Amino acid sequence: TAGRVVRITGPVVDVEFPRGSVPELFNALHAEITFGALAKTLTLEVAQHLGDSLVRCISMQPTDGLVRGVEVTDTGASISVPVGDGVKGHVFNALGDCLDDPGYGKDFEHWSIHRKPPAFSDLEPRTEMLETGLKVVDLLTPYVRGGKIALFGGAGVGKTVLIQEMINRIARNFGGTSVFAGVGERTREGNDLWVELADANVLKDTALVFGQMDEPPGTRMRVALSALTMAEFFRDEQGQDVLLFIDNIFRFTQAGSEVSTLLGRMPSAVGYQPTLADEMGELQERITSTRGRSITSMQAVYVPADDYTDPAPATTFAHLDATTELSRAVFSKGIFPAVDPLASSSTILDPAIVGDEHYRVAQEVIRILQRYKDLQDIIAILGIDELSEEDKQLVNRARRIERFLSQNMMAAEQFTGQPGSTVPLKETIEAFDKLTKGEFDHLPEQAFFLIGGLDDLAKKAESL
Amino acid sequence: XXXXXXXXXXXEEIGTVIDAGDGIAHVEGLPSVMTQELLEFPGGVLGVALNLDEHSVGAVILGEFEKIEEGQQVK
Amino acid sequence: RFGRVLDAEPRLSALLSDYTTPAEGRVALLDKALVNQTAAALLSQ
Ligand SMILES: Nc1ncnc2c1ncn2[C@@H]1O[C@H](COP(=O)(O)OP(=O)(O)O)[C@@H](O)[C@H]1O
Ligand SMILES: [Mg+2]
Repeated sequence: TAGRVVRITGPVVDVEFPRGSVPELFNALHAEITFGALAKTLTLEVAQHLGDSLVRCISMQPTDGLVRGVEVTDTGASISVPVGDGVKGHVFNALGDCLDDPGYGKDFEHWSIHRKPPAFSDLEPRTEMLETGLKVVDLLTPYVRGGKIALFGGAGVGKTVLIQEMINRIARNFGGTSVFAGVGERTREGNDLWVELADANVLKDTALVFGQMDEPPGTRMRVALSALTMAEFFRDEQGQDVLLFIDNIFRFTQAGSEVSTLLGRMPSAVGYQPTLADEMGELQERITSTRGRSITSMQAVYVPADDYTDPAPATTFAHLDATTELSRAVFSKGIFPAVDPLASSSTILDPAIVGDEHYRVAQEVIRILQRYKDLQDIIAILGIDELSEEDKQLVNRARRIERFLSQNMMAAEQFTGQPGSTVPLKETIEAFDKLTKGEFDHLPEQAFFLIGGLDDLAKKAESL
Repeated sequence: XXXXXXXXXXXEEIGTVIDAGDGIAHVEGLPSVMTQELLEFPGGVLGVALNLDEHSVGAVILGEFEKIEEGQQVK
Repeated sequence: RFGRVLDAEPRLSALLSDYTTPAEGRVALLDKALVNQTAAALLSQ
């Protein structure tokens, strides 16, 4: 005995079941579409109970071709993804289907994507700094080994460049095992990544799960859970340390809104779903470094219309330990990676963790840039000349500090042709201390763009 | 015994427009219509069956929706 | 007894839902499938 479809509205499908055989929430159901070249087996996920033995489900595939009255069979379990050391090296989708080898993973151990987060008693905060080799990050927003990092920004400001750069900075040398969740990003980038990780030979040590934009919202929101399951398996069972890249996690909340509008739930503010914070929290709290093991996560967050006050970014800000924030304005200045020094933040930027020499320089730089950002309102009208000398001396080196935060990243080599640069922390501290104290105030601003370290600064200045 | 009784009890479709407004229509009948099926109306007008409810089908009208009216046959 | 049957048999119970279908055929099927003459008379009523 099994159920029947009785309503269809986009990817959302209502199914009626016998009186006593209603499926539990988040159970997976199978249905058939038999029109033609469009035919396929649909997986539906139970999202609600509507009463009278009727339940409302989210389709993981496009419903096109689904006719009313077709039978629907309950699997009795949630959507299950393959887990195991054999997962590494291959590409998967949200439903556990391998794309590189269709039959792969059918015989592996299967874990449910829906799981409760770790007990509070097993949580412990991390403080060990992670050295990436980017000046602005390592100085003002030091990442945490085993913490949660995020890259915010609008459209067309450097999510992908900086994300693959950080892949080169961490994953290229990380001794552990990596997972890459592509949540609603463009597919061409996924193919580029699948090729690049093989060129660099890193592929054999990382797993990829993709849910790109073309897919309907129902799976577009579950892809994150699908990959997080493999990440937390590598965490809890194998005991390895893990890197969990996710791009872009805003599309998870966007798919949540799309499915919400169909489920019939009333809209919140500007038009997101209610429980937005609850879904995002249920997702993010699972990505945590429990005692004795670690899962380092770098997330990308989209920001529509550059409205940093949009409820979704404003919500996701709460779950992150490090938050690099890109900006349109800094990008227009030609600065790259275009990080906003005053908006970005990191919780471990305190003297007890990073040391006094680092903290003092970071805070002096922040003070200089803040005074600059306050004088901008006059700078824009009357130019620098109107300012008093205590302000003009400050602005002259503020511009230089700002431009020196730029760096010639390895990823940009494919566009600019200039090779990449990695700098150690101590050299960055020395350089910015010298800058704030004025040992380089005599050089022109254009000398500072996209340098790298200090020796490269001298080499470039000599040529001008 | 129950199965045979159920089978004994169980032992070209055309619908009708019940509601029409501003480029959208609702259609009765068509139990076997597929979602996003290209329906056709008497006036030489097509439609896309977006929503399939328990009692009626929601169809966005393509082209001249002026030619649609209540009581028209849809196939 | 009839209630016990109709509760234990969920598919038969769903088939017994007939206010949308033609009531004459529903009555015919129920009578053919389903004794105390008065109880079955009330059931058909
Ligand atoms: N240091 C740099 N120099 C020159 N161009 C850059 C640099 N960093 C990023 N870019 C440009 O910015 C673009 C980033 O786009 P992307 O981050 O994918 O936007 P989104 O993620 O919003 O689609 C790239 O196409 C790249 O050409
Ligand atoms: Mg990108």
